[PDB]
Amino acid sequence: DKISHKIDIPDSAWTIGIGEKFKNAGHPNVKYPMIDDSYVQGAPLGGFGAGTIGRTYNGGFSRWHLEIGKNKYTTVYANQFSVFQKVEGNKDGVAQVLYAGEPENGYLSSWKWDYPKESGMYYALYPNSWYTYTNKDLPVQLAVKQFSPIIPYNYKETSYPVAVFKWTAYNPTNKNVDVSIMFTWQNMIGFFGKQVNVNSGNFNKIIKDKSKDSEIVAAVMGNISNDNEEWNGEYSIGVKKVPGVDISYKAKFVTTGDGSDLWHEFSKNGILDNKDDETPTKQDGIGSAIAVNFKLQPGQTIEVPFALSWDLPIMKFGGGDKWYKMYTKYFGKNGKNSFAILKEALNNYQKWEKMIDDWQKPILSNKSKPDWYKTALFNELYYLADGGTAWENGKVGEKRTNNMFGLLGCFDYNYYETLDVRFYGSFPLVMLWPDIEKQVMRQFADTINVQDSSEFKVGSNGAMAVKKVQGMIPHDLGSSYALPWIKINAYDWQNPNIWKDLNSKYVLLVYRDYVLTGKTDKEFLKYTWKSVKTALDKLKEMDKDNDGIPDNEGIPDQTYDTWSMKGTSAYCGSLWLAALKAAQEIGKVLKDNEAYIKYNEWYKIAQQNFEKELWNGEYYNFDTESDHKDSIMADQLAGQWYADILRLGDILPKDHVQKALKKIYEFNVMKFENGKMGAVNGMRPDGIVDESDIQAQEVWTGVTYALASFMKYRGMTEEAYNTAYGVYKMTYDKSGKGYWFRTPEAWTKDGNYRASMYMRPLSIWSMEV
Ligand SMILES: OC[C@H]1O[C@@H](O[C@H]2[C@H](O)[C@@H](O)[C@H](O[C@H]3[C@H](O)[C@@H](O)[C@H](O)O[C@@H]3CO)O[C@@H]2CO)[C@H](O)[C@@H](O)[C@@H]1O
Ligand SMILES: [Ca+2]
Repeated sequence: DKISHKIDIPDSAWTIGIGEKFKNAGHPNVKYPMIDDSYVQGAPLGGFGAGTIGRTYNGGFSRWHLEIGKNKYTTVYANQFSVFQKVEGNKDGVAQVLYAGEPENGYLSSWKWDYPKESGMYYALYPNSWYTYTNKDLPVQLAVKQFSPIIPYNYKETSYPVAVFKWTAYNPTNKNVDVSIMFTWQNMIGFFGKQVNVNSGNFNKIIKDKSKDSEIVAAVMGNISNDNEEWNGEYSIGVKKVPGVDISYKAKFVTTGDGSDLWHEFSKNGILDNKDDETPTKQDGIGSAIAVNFKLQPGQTIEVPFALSWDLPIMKFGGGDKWYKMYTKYFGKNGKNSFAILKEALNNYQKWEKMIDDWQKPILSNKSKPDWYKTALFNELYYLADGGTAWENGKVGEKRTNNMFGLLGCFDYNYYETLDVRFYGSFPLVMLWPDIEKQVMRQFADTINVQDSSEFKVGSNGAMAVKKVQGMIPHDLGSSYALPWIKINAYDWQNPNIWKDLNSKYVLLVYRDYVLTGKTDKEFLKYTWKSVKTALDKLKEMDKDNDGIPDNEGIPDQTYDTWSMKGTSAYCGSLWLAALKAAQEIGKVLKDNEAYIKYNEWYKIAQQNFEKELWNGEYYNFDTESDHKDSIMADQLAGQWYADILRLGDILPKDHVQKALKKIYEFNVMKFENGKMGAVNGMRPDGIVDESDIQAQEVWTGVTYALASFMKYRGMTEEAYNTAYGVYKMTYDKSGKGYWFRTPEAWTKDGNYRASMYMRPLSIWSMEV
C-alpha cells in the first residue's frame, strides 16, 4: 500500500477490507418480519431530501432510498467503476470491475467481476468515504474519495442529489503504465414509481461542455416523456478533464445483455468508441459509460474528478400527495437539470471538501478524545440523509415561506419525526442545522389543537380510540405510506393521546432549541408559547391522586411502548418536573407572570412528592405501583439530563443524582455482559436483568448515548465513555454485530437486534453540547 500516503484519510475513519466476510453478524430478534439487509453496507451518497444511494464497502450501488421513505436493497450491477492497466512493453493489459462480487444471472457476463480479497480497503468518516486498490496485478495503485456536500449551517448544497468521486492514481513501479478509469451507470428511469413499460422511452445523450480551461463530458440518462411524475427525471454521470488525461465515452450499452458491446472496447486499450446514440429503448435496459485514459510515468501522481447526479424532482407518498424536493429551489422543478447539478459539483468539489474539513476539524484535532468516539460521532450522522428524509419545496399543483421537513424514526416503524424518539435523535439538527430543527418544532406546535374524532383500532389491545385529541402532542407527523405532514398519528400500536411523555418532551424540545441556539430567538418562543401552556395544562389533568404529577395507567403509555408504568414513574415524572421548570423560564422571558407563578407552584409540589415517592437511598424507583417498581431503570432521570442541557439547574438533589448514575453504571452497564454492550434498560436490585418485558432486557442505543452525555456533564468521564464504548463496539468493531450504517434501536444480550436504521442513536451528539 503506497497510495495511502498520497491521500488524506483520517485515523478515525471506520475501515474494512474490500471483499471482507464478516462472521459475527446479528439478525432481528422479533417474531414478525423485520428488515435485515446484511452487513454489506456503506456511507450514503446524496443530500437531505434528495433521495440517497448506499454504496457498500464492496463497491456496489446497493441500498436505494431514492423512493422517499422506502428502503430497497438490491445491487444494480451495471453501476460501477472499472480499471484498465497496461505496462509499456507488454502486449496485453488487464481490465477489472472494482466490485467484490458478480451478478446473479447472465447479464454483463463479459465483464471481469470478483475483485479479489486482500487487495484494497474501504474507509468511512461521514460524509466522506474512500476506497484504496492495492492489487498485485495492478501496478498503478488507485484510491477514490467520494462524498456529498453535507455542511452544517448550509441549507443549499446540503440538499443536492449529487456525489463526487475524486480519484488519485500513483505509479510506484519503474515502468510507464497506461491507465483507464471508467464509470458505468444504468439509465434507472423506471427503477421505481412506474407501473408498466419500465424501460420504455429511456434514452441517453452526451453533453460536451467546453469553455476555456474547462472540459466536462457527461452522459444524461432520461426519458423521452415530459410527464411530471415521481418516476421521471434524469441521472447523469461525468468527468472533468485535467492535464494529462483524455476522455472517452459510450452513450448506449445494453444492461440486459452480456455487456460485451462496451467491455470489448474497454478491455482492449481502455478507450471507448465515442459513439453518441439517442435512440430510445423499448424493453431492454440501457446505460452509459464515461472513461479517462492517461499514461503514468514512474513516481507520477494524477488526480481526476468524476460525479454522479440525479434529478428526480417529485416525491410521492402512498396517500397520493406529490411534493417537490428541496433541491428544486436551486435547479428547477422540470426534471431536466441533472447536467446543471453535475457541473456545479465538478466545478466546486474542492471548495466543498474544504467546507467539510472546516466543520470536522474542531473535533478531529481535539486529541483528548479517542478515535473510536470520533468514528461514531461522525458516522452516526449517516442517518440524517439515510432516514427517509423528506424536505418539500411545494405541493405539486400549488408558494409558502417555509419548507416542511421530516426524518423517519425508522423504516420498520415508518413514522415521520416520532417525537418520543426525536427527544433523543434531534441533537444533530439543533446543533448543526437549527433552521430545520425550529421548522420541525413549529410543525408540532401547529398540531397541538388539531382534533380528529375518527377512530382507529389500537394494536396492543384491540380497543378503539380517537385519532387525535385537542391539546395532546402527536406521536408523529404521518407515514411515507400515507400522508406526511397532513395526516398525523400514523402510529397505532398504542394510543399516543394518553401518553405521559409526549407533552413534556415537546416542551423540553422547545426550550432546548431556544437555549442551544444562543437564547436569542424570542420569536420562536412566542410562536410556540400557547402550545407549551396547553400541553402542560392537559397533562396535569392526568394526575389521578392529586400528588401534582401525571399517573402512568398500568399500560405502556410512553416511549417504552411494551413496558408498563403505573403511578408516578421516574421517567415520566422527571420529564414532567423538567418541563415545568422550562415553562417557568419561558414565562419569565416572555413576561407571562401568571404562567411563571402557576408552573412554579406545580413544580414545587411535584418535586417534593417525586422525591418522597421514589427516592430509596441509592436510586430512584422505576415507579410507585408496578410489580417490579424497584427496578433500576437506565433512563430514570431523563428529565434531569435535559435540565443539565437546558441549564435549568437541579430539579433533584445533586447527591441523589450522582448516586443514581453510579448505580446505573454499576448495575445496568457493568453487570450486563461485562459493560461491553451499553446500558440494559431494566435491572433488578439483585443484579439480574428485569424480565417483566422485552424492553427491560434490551439495550437502547440512543438511551445509552444520552446516558453517556448525562454522565459526562456530571463529571463521570470514565463512566460516560465506557458506557458509550459498548455501543460503538457492537456497531463498528470486528468483535461487534455488524451494524455499521444501520444502527438499530436495540439489542438483547445475544447481540441480535430490533429495528435497524434508527433515529434515536443520533443522541451521541448530546455528548458534544
Ligand atoms: O407498530 C410499532 C411498534 O411495534 C411493536 O411490535 C409489535 C408489532 O407491531 C405487532 O405486529 C406484533 O404483533 C404480534 C401480536 O401482538 C401477537 O398477538 C401475534 O401473535 O403476533 C404478532 C406478530 O407476529 O406485536 C409486536 C409486539 O410484540 C414494537 O414492540 C414497538 O416498540 C413498536 O413501536
Ligand atoms: Ca399523580
